[PDB]
Amino acid sequence: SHSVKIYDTCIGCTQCVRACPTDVLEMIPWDGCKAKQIASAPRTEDCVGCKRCESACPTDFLSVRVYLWHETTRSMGLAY
Amino acid sequence: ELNPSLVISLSTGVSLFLGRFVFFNFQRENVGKQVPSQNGISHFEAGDERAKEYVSLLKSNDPVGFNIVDVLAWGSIGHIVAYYILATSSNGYDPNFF
Amino acid sequence: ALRFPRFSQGLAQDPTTRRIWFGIATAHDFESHDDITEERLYQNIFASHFGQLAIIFLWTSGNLFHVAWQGNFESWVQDPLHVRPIAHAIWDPHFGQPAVEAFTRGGALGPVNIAYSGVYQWWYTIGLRTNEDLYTGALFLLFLSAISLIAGWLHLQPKWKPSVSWFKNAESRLNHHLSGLFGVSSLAWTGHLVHVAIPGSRGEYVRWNNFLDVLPHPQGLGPLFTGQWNLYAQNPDSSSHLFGTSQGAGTAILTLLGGFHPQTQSLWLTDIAHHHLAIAFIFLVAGHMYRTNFGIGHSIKDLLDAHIPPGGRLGRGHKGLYDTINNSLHFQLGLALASLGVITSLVAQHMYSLPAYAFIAQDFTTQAALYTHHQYIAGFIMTGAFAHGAIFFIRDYNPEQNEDNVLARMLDHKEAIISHLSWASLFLGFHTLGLYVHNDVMLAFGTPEKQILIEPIFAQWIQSAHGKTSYGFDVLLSSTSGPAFNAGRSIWLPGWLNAVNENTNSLFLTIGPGDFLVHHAIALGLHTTTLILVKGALDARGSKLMPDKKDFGYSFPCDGPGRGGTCDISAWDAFYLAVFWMLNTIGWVTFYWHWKHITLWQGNVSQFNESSTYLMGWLRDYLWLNSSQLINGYNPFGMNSLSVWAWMFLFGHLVWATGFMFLISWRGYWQELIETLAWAHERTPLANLIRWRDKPVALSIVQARLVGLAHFSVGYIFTYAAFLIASTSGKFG
Amino acid sequence: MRDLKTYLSVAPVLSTLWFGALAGLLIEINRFFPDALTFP
Amino acid sequence: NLPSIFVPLVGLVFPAIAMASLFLHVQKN
Amino acid sequence: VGPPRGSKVRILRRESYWYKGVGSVVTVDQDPKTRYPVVVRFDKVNYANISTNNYALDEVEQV
Amino acid sequence: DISGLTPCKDSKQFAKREKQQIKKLESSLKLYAPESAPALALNAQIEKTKRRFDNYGKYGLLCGSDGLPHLIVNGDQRHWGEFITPGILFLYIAGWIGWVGRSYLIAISGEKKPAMKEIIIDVPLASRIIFRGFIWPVAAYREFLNGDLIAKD
Amino acid sequence: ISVVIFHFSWKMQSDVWGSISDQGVVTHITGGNFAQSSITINGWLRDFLWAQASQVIQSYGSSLSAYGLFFLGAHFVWAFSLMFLFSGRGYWQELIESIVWAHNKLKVAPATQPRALSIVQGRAVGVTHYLLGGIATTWAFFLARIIAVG
Amino acid sequence: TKRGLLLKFLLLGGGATLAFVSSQATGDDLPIVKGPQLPPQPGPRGKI
Ligand code: CLA
Ligand code: CLA
Ligand code: CLA
Ligand code: CLA
Ligand code: CLA
Ligand SMILES: CC1=C(/C=C/C(C)=C/C=C/C(C)=C/C=C/C=C(C)/C=C/C=C(C)/C=C/C2=C(C)CCCC2(C)C)C(C)(C)CCC1
Ligand SMILES: CC1=C(/C=C/C(C)=C/C=C/C(C)=C/C=C/C=C(C)/C=C/C=C(C)/C=C/C2=C(C)CCCC2(C)C)C(C)(C)CCC1
Ligand SMILES: CCCCCCCCCCCCO[C@@H]1O[C@H](CO)[C@@H](O[C@H]2O[C@H](CO)[C@@H](O)[C@H](O)[C@H]2O)[C@H](O)[C@H]1O
Repeated sequence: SHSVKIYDTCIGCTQCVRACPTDVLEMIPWDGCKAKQIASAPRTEDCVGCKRCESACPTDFLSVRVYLWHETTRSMGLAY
Repeated sequence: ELNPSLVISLSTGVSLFLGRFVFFNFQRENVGKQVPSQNGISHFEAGDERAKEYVSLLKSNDPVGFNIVDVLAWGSIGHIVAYYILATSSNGYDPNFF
Repeated sequence: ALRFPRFSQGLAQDPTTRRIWFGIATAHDFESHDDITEERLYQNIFASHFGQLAIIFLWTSGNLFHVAWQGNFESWVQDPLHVRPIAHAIWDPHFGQPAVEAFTRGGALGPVNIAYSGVYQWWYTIGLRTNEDLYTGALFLLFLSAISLIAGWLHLQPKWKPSVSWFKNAESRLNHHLSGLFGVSSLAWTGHLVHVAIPGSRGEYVRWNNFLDVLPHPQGLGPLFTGQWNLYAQNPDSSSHLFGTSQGAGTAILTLLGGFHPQTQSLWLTDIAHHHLAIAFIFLVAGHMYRTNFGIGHSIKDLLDAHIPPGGRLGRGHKGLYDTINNSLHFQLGLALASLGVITSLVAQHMYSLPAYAFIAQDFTTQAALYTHHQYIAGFIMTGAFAHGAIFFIRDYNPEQNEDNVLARMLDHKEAIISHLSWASLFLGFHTLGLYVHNDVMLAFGTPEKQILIEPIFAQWIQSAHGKTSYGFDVLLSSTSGPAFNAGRSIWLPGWLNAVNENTNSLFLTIGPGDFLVHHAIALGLHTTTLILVKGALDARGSKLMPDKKDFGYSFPCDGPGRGGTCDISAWDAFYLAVFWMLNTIGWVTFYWHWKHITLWQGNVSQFNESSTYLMGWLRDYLWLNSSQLINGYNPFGMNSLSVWAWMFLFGHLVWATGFMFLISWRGYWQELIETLAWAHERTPLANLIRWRDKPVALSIVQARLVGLAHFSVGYIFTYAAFLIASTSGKFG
Repeated sequence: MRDLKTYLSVAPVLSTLWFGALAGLLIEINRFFPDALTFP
Repeated sequence: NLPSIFVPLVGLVFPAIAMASLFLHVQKN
Repeated sequence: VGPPRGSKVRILRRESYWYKGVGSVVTVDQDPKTRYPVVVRFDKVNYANISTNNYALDEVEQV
Repeated sequence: DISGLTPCKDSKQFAKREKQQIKKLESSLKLYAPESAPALALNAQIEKTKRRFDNYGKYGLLCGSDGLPHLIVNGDQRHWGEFITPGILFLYIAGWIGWVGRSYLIAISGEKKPAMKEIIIDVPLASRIIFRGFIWPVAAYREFLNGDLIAKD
Repeated sequence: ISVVIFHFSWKMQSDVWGSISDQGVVTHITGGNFAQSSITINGWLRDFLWAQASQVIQSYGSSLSAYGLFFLGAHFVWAFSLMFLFSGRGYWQELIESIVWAHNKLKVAPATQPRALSIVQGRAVGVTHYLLGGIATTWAFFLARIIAVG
Repeated sequence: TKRGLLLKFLLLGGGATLAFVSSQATGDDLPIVKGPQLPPQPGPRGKI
């Protein structure tokens, strides 16, 4: 299972969550940004590692980071 | 034609005299500042039991502390110089500069 | 971990074929294994070194045994200029009768291979004469291999494991290696040369059963302990001496003659013995520098800490470097690899110009093979030195403990370094290629007198400083009344000058405009390869495109398609790119060496002098001209003994082409295709009864780069090895 | 008129005009001073 | 004498035994 | 709180694309619970074609 | 002479090359009428070759044992026309180009969208800048002393 | 297409094209060597690539000298394409980062920020140069051979 | 039908049979066993 982490440079525009192809990320309440919401990754066991969230990250540097880790049948996108 | 025994004895004597009366203070004050260490502690303190210094070997009753290791080092230098003299005098090398 | 690999639990749970491929590829990366400790790391490395030594001894024992069993050493030592050395026999059931006839060479009774490693000359020079000598050498080497394995097993046991603190005692290891491994070994070798090899060259047969009864010198250790060492140099071998016999044989054991032996065209054995004695003395003296147990010596930490310039231009100087070097195995490996790669090229450059083995110099194929072999090994080692230096920056570098020392300032001005290397490489490439194309265009238009031919005057002046008189410079050793020539007038200058001014050996070959361009091509290749490797090492921890690169490791595929694209961004990818440039550079230097020597051995250097100034000359007069015999190894009219090299030529071409597949096509195309094959197997009758246990997947992104690079390198090596050996063996120069 | 002058100031058009002038100059120099290996 | 026996052993039999053993090892668990 | 709006500021964040560069302060958030209140606009676009970023109060130097 | 080379006015290989080139050119002359245009064109090539070889003789070039001119670069005062003077002229032209480029890049830096003057060039501004490279060494030196050449970051 | 045109060239030069004398005897360009030599890869390497390239490599100093120059140029472009095909833009953007520093040090950094070529664009450049070099190599080799010997 | 016995028997017996057959091959079956029948060719420059 890959590792997905969120840092507090988040501005909470929810761009990563709607770019997830496997529903790994979601938005949770917060108080550290004007949007009062931060991203979370409670379902990294469904992560495939396509890094689509980082392509949607507006912050510099990235506020969502994907580290490729141990490979499972779910993480390799196998249907057979 | 050079006597090997005389040359070797004189060179060893001169080297020992220099090491005991001339260059002793510099050598001691320099070894005082150079002790091998790893990660801020000596090799023995790190756990290397084979790196312990031989306290019973370096001690001596010389008034300034001249020991057997100093004798070996300066005698080796004297022997090297003596054999250089003997090997450089026997040959008939002439650098023809003039 | 329940399955394979047992050292990586994460790989063990992989349900695909990737679990196998990666398990093989990470076996020796002990630092990344499960539950690894520093003590276990050091002990495992110590054990692995013994196994490597055992393999090295077994390989040499096998070579000696096969030479003694199936070779023609005894017939070769009686006609070294007319007997082809035999490596081993051939037993292939696939051979046809013409293949059996064509491969019966030397004086053998069946198919054999002709040795091009130069072991025959090396063993003949050092005193070995009979097959029994090789037989008893092989047994001793097998015994050594067994003892190395036994020691490797012993130091892995609980009561013989060495501690980490013992592995980190740099001073004692340096003292013992400088004085014992280098100094004492050289003294033993010159002892062997004095006792066995030198008598052997004068017809005296000295072995274990009689070496206590024969005096190496008539005076017998008298002059050594008296001081008149000159008595060991008074009567050297005459110029009419024949090697291996007593005709014109002297009694000297340590001389300073210089030059080559007139018959064998190699260095004098007495000069070699004197050289090794001097080197043994130097190393024995140097081995008494560091403090171990007796209160005298130096501390490397204090030496590095005290070398801080007071001006502050080097920052904190070398302070703290002892701990970074001592606690990082990658730093040590990089330093060792850089030094070893430098001296491998040094060996290659010195062995062809100053042959040390009897009757090697007029064995052209062996010389070419040895030079190419050692230069390619050096090229690979030098890339490894930078790869591990890059790994050190990621895994072992501690920025806080290296504050403002000479190692942090490199990361401070990495941009200035990389830009200047880029400028140098760009300048060299632009101007070398422009001059080559200009000369090509002049030759195409029928006006060879419009070429830009620059004389390599600096190197010609250096040659004249060594005593070469073909340019009329009259400088230093080329002069008669100077002090430099007067100093060595009666020691080594006569023989050295006679060898240098002899225009049929490889000692300071005459150079012209053709050498100037190829040397700058070599310089461009060197600069570009170092540019790639240094940029990879200095950007390993991060850059503007990937500020957190150190968080992903030395080898990762990418950072994805975002931020414009991040292909080949890891430090491993810089090494992968630089291997191609190393191969190209070494190919250039080997092409230069081979073409310059093959024309000199043929008696017409003017073919190289006029045709090396433009690239079509290289294509036509070197590659096309010298491939006529090789490609005719087998033809519709028959075959000859060159058929192996003809087959290997095309084999290397095929492997080189296969590597392009992995280097060009990438993973997704293959994964989407493998899915269809999985469906097809799952829907085929009488094949549904068979099921795979590991899910078939395409090769990984990093795995494919490694596989393609391996195929590229294997084809590159095999094609040129076949071409070089076949071209130098069809005509023998 | 203004727009056409703006278009003629675009990078490719200016580049081809400049390199054409340079090529013509070099060609004429080589036609009148051919085969120059040195600078007298 | 020896080559006619040794070449089939090293070229065919030993690789087959090693491949079988290694395959059974990697397919374990 | 924070640099005045419209001022010129040097960026001290190491991982930022405009590290050691100069940008212009647009707005500064006054909520004390906001971790990175200083909004900065730059002349050059980063690798993601973005010209604006938020920085903390200690990553910005008034110049 | 230098490095064992002989001057091309003395070397016989140079003259032999000149003779063989003319002979090669004269063999194709046999296939045309003596008054035809191809015959007039090959004659012009023959005169061009004769002039080339005579010039190479007069300029005082050194030729190797192959009959081809060889360049001397070390700095000999009688061979400055092969590397030193052409190199100085190249370094004057290249510095001119670089300085005109730098001045144009500086002149458009302070605008609203300065990337539009990099794809659509302000030709009058370039005309203003271009002729400042004639004195580029003086200005390049003078911004070195004051400190307007290097950005101190 | 390269294999098809090589087949056509060798077959026509070996079994169809040739000369005929006023006796009734036919002599082909390569003398019917296709049947016994085109069945091995070594045959293609030796009797077709090595044998028939002897024209384009000895065309210097003649009217066909432009084909050897194009031969070398096509080889160069084909080799040049492998830089684009074997690498990726992440290395090149990082390398450009250092050159941009050198330009900024001398105040010559352009406003149009230099970017490495896109992932798709690098593939296009590599394949275009590969195809151009490969096709031009055969163009020059075929034309030189068939003009000199045809 | 004993898979443990069958694997060992097949591998070992097949290896022994292969070695035995290779050791019993004659010169008619294998050219490598027949050996050379022609005088050897000389080297490029007189080497044997
Ligand atoms: C005098 C005592 C002594 C001696 C002889 C050695 C010898 C050795 N130690 Mg060692 N060691 C010592 C004391 C000593 N050690 C002490 C006191 C410590 C503790 C502080 C250690 C700690 C230690 C460690 C931790 C390791 C070693 C290792 C090794 C081996 C290095 C590999 C090798 O064979 O290189 C051979 C090197 C040479 C022959 C010299 C270099 C030759 C140059 C490069 C080439 C030039 C020669 C010539 C031109 C080429 C020949 C041409 C022709 C003959 C082919 C070597 C056998 C390593 C090893 O492999 O262990 C298994 C290792 O990992 N040692
Ligand atoms: C003294 C020399 C030395 C030592 C001790 C090491 C030790 C190490 N290196 Mg290293 N290296 C060296 C030299 C050395 N290297 C050199 C010279 C190079 C440049 C070529 C490299 C390049 C290099 C890279 C790029 C990497 C290492 C890595 C490593 C570590 C793990 C190695 C591993 O997993 O092996 C696994 C090795 C293999 C499975 C070998 C693959 C097979 C190769 C391609 C040979 C194929 C030959 C082919 C089949 C021939 C076909 C013949 C034909 C007729 C069929 C380990 C600490 C890795 C690491 O962990 O770094 C952090 C890593 O990424 N090294
Ligand atoms: C023959 C193939 C080839 C060639 C010519 C090059 C050339 C170059 N590589 Mg390279 N490379 C190659 C294959 C090749 N590579 C391969 C296969 C790999 C493995 C993937 C690499 C990997 C690699 C790396 C990793 C690096 C290079 C670098 C370089 C540059 C080094 C500087 C130099 O030599 O300046 C001389 C420049 C040239 C010779 C380029 C040709 C210029 C032409 C001839 C002039 C223009 C002609 C004409 C006016 C154009 C008209 C055409 C069109 C407009 C109609 C240079 C551009 C380094 C770099 O970028 O340094 C700056 C670098 O870091 N290369
Ligand atoms: C070192 C490796 C090696 C060795 C020693 C051989 C040896 C042989 N190969 Mg071979 N081969 C190899 C590698 C090897 N191959 C590889 C890698 C390939 C792939 C490219 C091939 C492809 C190949 C082909 C395509 C053919 C051969 C054939 C042959 C045989 C030719 C002799 C003959 O004419 O008698 C012919 C003798 C027979 C046909 C009778 C053989 C009866 C045997 C001895 C019975 C014993 C089998 C034994 C029970 C099974 C043991 C298996 C083991 C796992 C335990 C000979 C036995 C030819 C052949 O006929 O062999 C079948 C043949 O057509 N080989
Ligand atoms: C204003 C123009 C200009 C100036 C002053 C410089 C200056 C410099 N460049 Mg550079 N460069 C330029 C344009 C320029 N470049 C362009 C357009 C490119 C893209 C092709 C590059 C690509 C480039 C690379 C890849 C490298 C440099 C490097 C360098 C430095 C070393 C010199 C060198 O290698 O030159 C070589 C210069 C070139 C190869 C490109 C020259 C292109 C033409 C001649 C410039 C034309 C400018 C413009 C069109 C004219 C303005 C017209 C205006 C009046 C309207 C130096 C600071 C090197 C470096 O950083 O090391 C310190 C280095 O590695 N440059
Ligand atoms: C007690 C006393 C005393 C005395 C002392 C003494 C007398 C001492 C001595 C000492 C000594 C007496 C020492 C010695 C030493 C020596 C040595 C240490 C040596 C060494 C050697 C060597 C090292 C060698 C080397 C070599 C070789 C081996 C070979 C040849 C060459 C050479 C030389 C290199 C007195 C009176 C003062 C006072 C008090 C009491
Ligand atoms: C990356 C990295 C690394 C690596 C690096 C490298 C790899 C380097 C290389 C380097 C090199 C590779 C160097 C080289 C050098 C060389 C030299 C330094 C030489 C010298 C020489 C000399 C000095 C000589 C002189 C002389 C004499 C003595 C005699 C003759 C004459 C003359 C004068 C010439 C490390 C690991 C560290 C770590 C960090 C990172
Ligand atoms: C620290 C260890 C001890 C260091 C000091 C060791 C002794 C130093 C040299 C003392 C004098 C040695 O002097 C030298 O001795 C050797 C050894 O027998 C003699 O050697 C003599 O006997 C030996 C065998 O014993 C013969 O091989 C030799 O042919 C013969 O000459 C020399 O003839 C003599 O010149």
